Amino acid sequence: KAEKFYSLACYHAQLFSKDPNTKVAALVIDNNNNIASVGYNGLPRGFEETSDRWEKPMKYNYVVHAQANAIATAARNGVRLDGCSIITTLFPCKECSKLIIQSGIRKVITSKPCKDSSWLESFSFSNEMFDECGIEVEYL
Amino acid sequence: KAEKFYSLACYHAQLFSKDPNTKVAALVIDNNNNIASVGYNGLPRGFEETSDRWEKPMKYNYVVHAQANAIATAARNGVRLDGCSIITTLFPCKECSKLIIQSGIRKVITSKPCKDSSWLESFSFSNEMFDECGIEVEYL
Amino acid sequence: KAEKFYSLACYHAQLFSKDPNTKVAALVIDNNNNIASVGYNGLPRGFEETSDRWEKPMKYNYVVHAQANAIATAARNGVRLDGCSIITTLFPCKECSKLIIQSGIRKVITSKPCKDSSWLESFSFSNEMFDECGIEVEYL
Amino acid sequence: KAEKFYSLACYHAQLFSKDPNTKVAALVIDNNNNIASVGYNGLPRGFEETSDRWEKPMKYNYVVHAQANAIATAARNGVRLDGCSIITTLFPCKECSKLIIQSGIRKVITSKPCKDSSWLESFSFSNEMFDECGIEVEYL
Amino acid sequence: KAEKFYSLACYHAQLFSKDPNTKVAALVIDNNNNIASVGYNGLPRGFEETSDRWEKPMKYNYVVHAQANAIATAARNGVRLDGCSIITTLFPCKECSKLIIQSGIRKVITSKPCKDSSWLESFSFSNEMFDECGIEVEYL
Amino acid sequence: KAEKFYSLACYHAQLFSKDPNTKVAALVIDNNNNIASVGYNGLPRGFEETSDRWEKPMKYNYVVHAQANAIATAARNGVRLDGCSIITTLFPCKECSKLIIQSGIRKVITSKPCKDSSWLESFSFSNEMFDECGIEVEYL
Ligand SMILES: Nc1ccn([C@H]2C[C@H](O)[C@@H](COP(=O)(O)OP(=O)(O)OP(=O)(O)O)O2)c(=O)n1
Ligand SMILES: Nc1ccn([C@H]2C[C@H](O)[C@@H](COP(=O)(O)OP(=O)(O)OP(=O)(O)O)O2)c(=O)n1
Ligand SMILES: Nc1ccn([C@H]2C[C@H](O)[C@@H](COP(=O)(O)OP(=O)(O)OP(=O)(O)O)O2)c(=O)n1
Ligand SMILES: Nc1ccn([C@H]2C[C@H](O)[C@@H](COP(=O)(O)OP(=O)(O)OP(=O)(O)O)O2)c(=O)n1
Ligand SMILES: Nc1ccn([C@H]2C[C@H](O)[C@@H](COP(=O)(O)OP(=O)(O)OP(=O)(O)O)O2)c(=O)n1
Ligand SMILES: Nc1ccn([C@H]2C[C@H](O)[C@@H](COP(=O)(O)OP(=O)(O)OP(=O)(O)O)O2)c(=O)n1
Ligand SMILES: Nc1ccn([C@H]2C[C@H](O)[C@@H](COP(=O)(O)O)O2)c(=O)n1
Ligand SMILES: Nc1ccn([C@H]2C[C@H](O)[C@@H](COP(=O)(O)O)O2)c(=O)n1
Ligand SMILES: Nc1ccn([C@H]2C[C@H](O)[C@@H](COP(=O)(O)O)O2)c(=O)n1
Ligand SMILES: Nc1ccn([C@H]2C[C@H](O)[C@@H](COP(=O)(O)O)O2)c(=O)n1
Ligand SMILES: Nc1ccn([C@H]2C[C@H](O)[C@@H](COP(=O)(O)O)O2)c(=O)n1
Ligand SMILES: Nc1ccn([C@H]2C[C@H](O)[C@@H](COP(=O)(O)O)O2)c(=O)n1
Ligand SMILES: [Mg+2]
Ligand SMILES: [Mg+2]
Ligand SMILES: [Mg+2]
Ligand SMILES: [Mg+2]
Ligand SMILES: [Mg+2]
Ligand SMILES: [Mg+2]
Ligand SMILES: [Zn+2]
Ligand SMILES: [Zn+2]
Ligand SMILES: [Zn+2]
Ligand SMILES: [Zn+2]
Ligand SMILES: [Zn+2]
Ligand SMILES: [Zn+2]
Repeated sequence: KAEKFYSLACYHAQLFSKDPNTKVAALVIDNNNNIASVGYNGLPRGFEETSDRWEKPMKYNYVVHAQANAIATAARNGVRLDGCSIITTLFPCKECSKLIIQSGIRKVITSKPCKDSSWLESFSFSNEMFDECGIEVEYL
Repeated sequence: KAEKFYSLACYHAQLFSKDPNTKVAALVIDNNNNIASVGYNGLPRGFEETSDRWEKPMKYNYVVHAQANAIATAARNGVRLDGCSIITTLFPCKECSKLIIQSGIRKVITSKPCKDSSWLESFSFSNEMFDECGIEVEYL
Repeated sequence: KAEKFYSLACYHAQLFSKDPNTKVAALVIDNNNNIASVGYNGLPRGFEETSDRWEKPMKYNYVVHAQANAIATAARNGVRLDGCSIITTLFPCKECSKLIIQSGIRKVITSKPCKDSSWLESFSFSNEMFDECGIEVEYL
Repeated sequence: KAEKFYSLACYHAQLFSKDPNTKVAALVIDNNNNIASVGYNGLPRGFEETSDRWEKPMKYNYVVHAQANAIATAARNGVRLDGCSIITTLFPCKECSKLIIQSGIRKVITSKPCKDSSWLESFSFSNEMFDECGIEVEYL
Repeated sequence: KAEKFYSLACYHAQLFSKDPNTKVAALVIDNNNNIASVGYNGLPRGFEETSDRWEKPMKYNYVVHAQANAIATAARNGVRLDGCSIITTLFPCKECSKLIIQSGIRKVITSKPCKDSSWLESFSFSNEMFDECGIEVEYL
Repeated sequence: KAEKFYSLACYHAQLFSKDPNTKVAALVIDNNNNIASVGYNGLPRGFEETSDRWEKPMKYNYVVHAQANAIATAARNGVRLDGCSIITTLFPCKECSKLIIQSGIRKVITSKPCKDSSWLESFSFSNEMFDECGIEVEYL
């Protein structure tokens, strides 16, 4: 089931993300394997999406990460995430990892980062926080 | 009312936040002036808070912002924030601004940043996003 | 957007549904295009899925429909659906249509049934109920 | 308490159901004996109720069952049913039994079917699914 | 509909309430006539119900009112009551009226008090608060 | 943490309560130390606040207690209080104690009453109900 959800998230990212380089999506799943929340990476809702704003490095000032969006959407709609797992097509950065911990999510399921990534340092802080705070990491 | 909530938020930060430089709190409030969520800045729950982890600039890798915490708590407990206002003792950084927009919060109430702040560039992106996305900014 | 959700729903069905003839999925989506609930067709959770139980016509006694599942999951988790739209890879049968009406879903988005379908009579009652009760039907 | 809730449901059916032959109601009860959801059998809300549409067999194309309505109402309003019991004046048919299982309801409390019933075959499938999926049945 | 709910409430009180003098129940109902919460008058859950504790006037120190119970249950289970109506077999006392106003209930439906009632003074304050705060009172 | 929440509640009462003699506030806290609900004592929302209505003894006919307001607000907004603790600047009266028990709150954290209080008899009934119904009382 986890691998199928990962495949489902890869497709969601390809369908919806306007990021020209890296399309990211995340699914928050409860203990009955039901979907509690979904997000993809994009500029905030209604924010004009121009070519200049989607180029690197400018885009980092504007882009909302997929995992942050799944959690913000649950806050917006009042969907309780405590105790769920998060399945994400990309390992969460340090800022998303903070949100995952504080939102009560207990497990991150994803793929091992391409260690040519420019996010490797951010991911190192993610792993330090996850392991000490007791959030499991599972790689498919 | 907004001013009394800001004062309450200031006291919340002084009571709870362990940041040695800048203690921040935020309150999310609905149209009846009822409190829907509260947060303060701090390291993730259960992350050992050593002096080295709270020193600047290392603390930025670990500290969870007050507004991010209030939103993440609402996702954790399934408390709907759509349509609420957020009263914060510090203007939200660009990342918190993305969360505010995506969680359906309509209005930010805070103090005008001290123009000696090191966060002015981040706040500059916050206001560009708030203005295009139609989030009202109210200064006390 | 509706078309991308329909495509995502199609992939969800192909990944998860064990029906050997017709795999169906549905997405319930609010006015911000956020996903509130998801379902696919399958036997009840934990019911052993033997070849005999999945053969037609015996499977109709056991199979839970995708739209029924998405609504039942929302009841299970307390996720409010009032005012949402439902995007489904198959037009809802008359029983699913009753659930859609009673759960406050306002709009059905799907494909026009293949006029070789064995469900045309059931769909005929669905549309009579949708029209009198004011549920919009939108075909992709 | 269970028998009093059953009596309460019998009265609710008599008060509200327009079915000319069989009036049905159901109460979803949590582990503190609080009422989480209530339904009765009827045509969908706002659907014209004519004599022709309430006659047998035509009515089966239109009538929403009491247990299906209690669950659809919880989906509509975002009331969490997971782990509750359902007390119903009539044994749930196979379609309602699927919804009961998927909505997380753990126990069905009702009266033994009159085994002159035309629903006996549908009830046989209900019992097969309940017993294998671990939903208890209690007869008063 | 309001009259049928009042009748159902009367029966609920007769079935469940242990008050030897006056059995009271209340139903909180949304704009679709769905039941959001139900209560009846009784001592707190688990408080031993001796004859001395149910005798007047000692019972007033312990008895929980039906309308207070329906609201407290909604707080317990997180069921939103904002905008609902309350149908009660007895006019709410001044304390219940404060709860009704603060929980966002918009309308009280009940019977006109028997002018031999010992609660007329309390009801007098109830109506002054309902009128200034804009809660509609409807008598059956 | 409990003592800091008590200090936070004392300030909230001083900021917001218009009671000329005794300002009261209460915080409902979950097992992760997150704030679920907040209240202070005051006349009902929108009720004209005149000097005559805030004088003793007239005010008791109108004033909503802080703990009752925290619970009514949770009912209004659909915030689930079951299993939380309540931290209050004043010991709950017998009527608030009934609401605390019925709303699923499991622990009262407060300060020992000034035993020159005119509420001592009401508090005696509170303690009888709390101890028999299994709600803990903790004094700071
Ligand atoms: N189901 C959804 C819908 C939206 N979003 C997030 C992704 C972006 O951060 C933001 C906005 O998404 P879009 O840009 O796709 O949608 P807009 O509303 O901005 O419209 P448009 O596509 O015209 O830009 O919301 C999400 O995570 N999940
Ligand atoms: N009501 C609360 C409780 C917690 N938090 C946030 C602040 C921090 O980002 C994180 C953890 O807070 P603390 O460090 O104060 O609490 P811990 O659980 O880590 O315990 P300790 O005080 O021993 O560090 O949760 C919050 O915003 N609001
Ligand atoms: N995210 C989910 C998970 C489940 N279901 C529904 C589909 C079926 O009606 C039922 C059970 O699904 P599965 O058969 O896939 O899962 P089980 O729990 O039965 O396990 P298994 O795959 O071993 O049969 O729940 C759903 O609609 N959406
Ligand atoms: N508290 C309620 C209210 C309604 N329903 C269900 C029963 C029917 O399936 C549908 C419609 O009920 P009614 O026919 O009684 O109400 P309408 O809104 O259709 O009005 P009318 O009575 O004029 O037909 O809603 C329910 O289960 N519980
Ligand atoms: N569906 C319910 C269940 C309970 N209550 C309220 C009524 C009383 O104020 C309290 C306790 O009800 P009971 O006394 O009937 O139930 P107990 O749990 O105390 O058990 P017992 O019947 O053995 O006294 O809860 C309610 O309003 N609605
Ligand atoms: N965050 C809040 C807001 C309000 N209340 C309660 C306290 C009173 O019982 C009632 C009304 O509060 P106020 O009198 O402060 O507010 P009003 O809306 O009545 O306005 P005003 O201050 O002009 O009287 O609501 C509360 O407990 N918590
Ligand atoms: N935890 C993360 C990290 C990154 N991203 C998003 C931000 C960018 O849109 C993209 C990475 O862009 P790039 O590969 O160009 O750095 O992935 C995300 O959604 N979640
Ligand atoms: N929108 C923001 C921006 C910053 N902070 C927090 C992070 C740090 O803990 C502190 C600022 O630290 P300093 O003053 O050392 O930059 O405020 C916050 O909670 N919300
Ligand atoms: N509204 C509907 C109608 C049908 N189905 C499911 C039931 C079966 O699993 C499949 C159709 O099977 P067949 O094509 O063999 O009739 O679609 C569904 O999920 N929703
Ligand atoms: N599980 C079930 C089965 C049936 N019914 C309803 C449908 C009809 O309105 C009535 C039975 O009608 P009859 O006895 O004429 O078949 O009961 C129901 O609400 N729930
Ligand atoms: N608004 C009110 C007022 C009273 N009661 C209850 C309290 C007692 O149990 C009963 C009245 O008792 P008596 O008739 O002896 O005064 O009604 C109630 O539930 N709601
Ligand atoms: N459990 C209680 C008891 C009392 N109060 C409020 C009611 C009055 O506003 C004040 C006490 O007023 P006094 O001290 O004049 O009796 O405290 C409260 O909020 N909660
Ligand atoms: Mg966009
Ligand atoms: Mg800590
Ligand atoms: Mg299965
Ligand atoms: Mg009708
Ligand atoms: Mg009892
Ligand atoms: Mg006021
Ligand atoms: Zn990230
Ligand atoms: Zn920030
Ligand atoms: Zn169907
Ligand atoms: Zn049925
Ligand atoms: Zn009362
Ligand atoms: Zn009190």
